[PDB]
Amino acid sequence: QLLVPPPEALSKPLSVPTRLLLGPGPSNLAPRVLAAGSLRMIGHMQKEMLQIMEEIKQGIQYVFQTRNPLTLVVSGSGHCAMETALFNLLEPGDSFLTGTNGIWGMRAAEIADRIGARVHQMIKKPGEHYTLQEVEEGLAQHKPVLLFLVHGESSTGVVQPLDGFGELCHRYQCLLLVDSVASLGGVPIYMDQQGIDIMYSSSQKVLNAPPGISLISFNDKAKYKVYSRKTKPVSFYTDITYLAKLWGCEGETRVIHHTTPVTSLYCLRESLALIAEQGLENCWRRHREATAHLHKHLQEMGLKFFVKDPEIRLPTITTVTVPAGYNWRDIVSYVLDHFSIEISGGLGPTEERVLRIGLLGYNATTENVDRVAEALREALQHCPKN
Amino acid sequence: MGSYQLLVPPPEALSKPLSVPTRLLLGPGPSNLAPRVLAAGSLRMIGHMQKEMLQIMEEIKQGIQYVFQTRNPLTLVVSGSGHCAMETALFNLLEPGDSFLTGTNGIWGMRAAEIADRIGARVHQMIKKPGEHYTLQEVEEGLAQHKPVLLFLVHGESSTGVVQPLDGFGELCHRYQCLLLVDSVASLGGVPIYMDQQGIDIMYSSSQKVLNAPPGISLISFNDKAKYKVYSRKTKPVSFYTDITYLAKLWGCETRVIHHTTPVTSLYCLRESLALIAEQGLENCWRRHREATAHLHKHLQEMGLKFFVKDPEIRLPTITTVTVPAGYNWRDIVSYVLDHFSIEISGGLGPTEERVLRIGLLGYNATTENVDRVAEALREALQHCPKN
Ligand SMILES: [Cl-]
Ligand SMILES: [Cl-]
Repeated sequence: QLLVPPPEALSKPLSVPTRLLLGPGPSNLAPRVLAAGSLRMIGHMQKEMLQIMEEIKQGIQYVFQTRNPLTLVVSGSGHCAMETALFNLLEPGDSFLTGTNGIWGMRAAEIADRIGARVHQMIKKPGEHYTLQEVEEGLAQHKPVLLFLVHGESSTGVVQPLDGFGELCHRYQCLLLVDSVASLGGVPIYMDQQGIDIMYSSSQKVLNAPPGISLISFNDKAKYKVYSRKTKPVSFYTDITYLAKLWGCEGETRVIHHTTPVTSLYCLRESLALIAEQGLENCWRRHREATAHLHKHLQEMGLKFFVKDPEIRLPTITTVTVPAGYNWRDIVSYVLDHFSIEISGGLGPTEERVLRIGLLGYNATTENVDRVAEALREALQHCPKN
Repeated sequence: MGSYQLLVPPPEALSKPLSVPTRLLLGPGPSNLAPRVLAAGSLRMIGHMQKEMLQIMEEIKQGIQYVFQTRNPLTLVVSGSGHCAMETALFNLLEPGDSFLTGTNGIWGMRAAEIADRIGARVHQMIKKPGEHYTLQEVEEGLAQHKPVLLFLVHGESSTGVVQPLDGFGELCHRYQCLLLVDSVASLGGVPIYMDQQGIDIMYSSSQKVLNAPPGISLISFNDKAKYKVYSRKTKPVSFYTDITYLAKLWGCETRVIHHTTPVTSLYCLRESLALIAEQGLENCWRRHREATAHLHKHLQEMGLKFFVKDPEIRLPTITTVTVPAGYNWRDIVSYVLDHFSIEISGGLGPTEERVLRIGLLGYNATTENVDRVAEALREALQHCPKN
């Protein structure tokens, strides 16, 4: 008799409800992504898989607007890629500076502390962005080798201006790493033209692919920092010298490394195809249009924006101050139960303070906005008020 | 819409429809997907912390407890692949200066030693020739010599086709105040393993071998003794996103906490894989693997091919290493099987590179028909590939 019996809970079929996902992520899957969902497996090193990897690389290069050959997929999620960037770029004792204007800069600082960097932070109140003058003051004070800046701050609903920051860093012999997990595909970014040295994003926000994989690109200046290291990075399986060879970024010959997530790659390939077919300008315009419609409905319902400066409101994820007198969990639950729409509360410094509404890629439509606006109106008239 | 003009154009290659060929994957991994797992790949998305996802996660935990044969509450999925889980184990279990002992009998022990060296452990290796396993006596001599806090042992050595006996190793380790960490990536579901009963403190496996799930996620379990080593560290582990103290809370192993976005689709696939094993039952799954392998071995012997592993009792049921026949170019054989029969097999890995062919019979694929298919392909490759 075996110690542990077959779990009764697994004896029933798997079913998932049909919902409209308008939170900060994951987003709903695009039809072409859904169609790729039941493709068969092939060997991860076979010629057809190497071709899919090359197409993905080309797609990443297009969406990032980079020619960097060290552009690839990291086999992990949400912000994970963040560890790949920091483990490779930072050595013990290196001066590291973060734009801590929300949960993401704080998390980067935590990761850098774990690997022994000398971590410095420009701390700003949630809802705020960094000016060039503020960044210059941090660079001059801390003399960092790397600056971490968040483009789309999903915890606070802030979009950071990017023009000029990379060249400012280069004047201080500092590299610029940008997080565009919540912004890529929805907000203009020109990695090379803006002087961004390292950038990462994820599959499950604007790209409408399943969560679990991430996108990263390092320029040759960043690669030079990695090759100048005294020691190997702490992780073998995110070591960019190994990943570069796996992904064919150093010419013809590969190296055996890990088993890549083949079905996730199929989905990402389709997601990138969709963006390439629509074109970035049209993608950027659709997000601006969807968000403008949402902001009009929010103002009409009497909801207030967490971000006071309209010019720094992130198009893709909007932070709404919880309405006075209501329990925000009642609002979220009402929308879920009566309309089958997912929205969220806050994150990090905005926990208990806001609602977050995401309009991401395939989901950034005025029709979806109309649906969540109706749900919120009904929640406001029925949820208990004090 | 922004401050610059787009200078990188849309890639034309992406406009072509994505299709993949239909092949039988009989290599060391990844395996073909079970029908319910293929179907799970097209399920819709839901929020990763919604009630339905938390239920799926609870069912997956129970499934992992079943296949590992453990009652350990600290049992969860690591959101990464192949032998990724290996880093999670080592980053959490080893502090700088900790004595670490590895069973280096193939590529996996070599890899564990390299990862441990990167994080500052005092690494000691028990080096054995590829194709051999460890005796209790050899392990005791290493424990006595090096006084490790942790021993790493590979159950299914996929680079050499070896299955390591596990009875007595945990108890031995515990007599030396050492924790036992086992890699069952290539053996779980195909070879008997009883985690608690065999005194294994930490164990990990992956989704893409016997489980017939897509690559990308791994399974790990830590017992109370291992949990004590982790929760008693002096410094934080190097990775926040594989820190077990945080993953334990995400997975409800204690209150719950926000951490990373879980791979929802991979979890759907894994739930279905675990459901299939639970329906079939472990004993039946072990039997079908022994039965398929016996049939393959009968075919290989009859066609003149020699086993890389000399002792039959040490031959891993799931992945067989065949010595490359004299006079042939192994690449020709592998390409012949692919081109003429649409079957994937492989060559070697690490210390067996250029030395062997590897044939995997994993879960759904461990069938008589599949063995007969690959045997036919191999007989024809031997007839038609150039031989010196
Ligand atoms: Cl969906
Ligand atoms: Cl398949």
